[PDB]
Amino acid sequence: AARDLICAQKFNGLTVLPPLLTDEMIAQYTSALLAGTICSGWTFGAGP
Amino acid sequence: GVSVITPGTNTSNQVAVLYQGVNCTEVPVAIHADQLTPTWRVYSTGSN
Repeated sequence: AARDLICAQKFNGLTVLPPLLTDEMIAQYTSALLAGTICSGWTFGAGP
Repeated sequence: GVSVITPGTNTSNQVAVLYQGVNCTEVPVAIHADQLTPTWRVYSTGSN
């Protein structure tokens, strides 16, 4: 099964580090950002 | 590249190892714990 070059990144020392913010956790952050847009507006970034 | 969480050596000597992209059932597959020294076994397999 393994022939393609994304296996050859693992063959030859190139490692992709996982992020500190995984895409579900960025979705948690941006869901708080969307709630901040829709019913606190623009005041959410200067404080609470 | 195994990411080893290491504190300050003036204060501590205990370590903990991140195995990147590795689930906990395949930790004895992703490193070869049957060949390892007995110091490495408590850091690689355990209740924590």
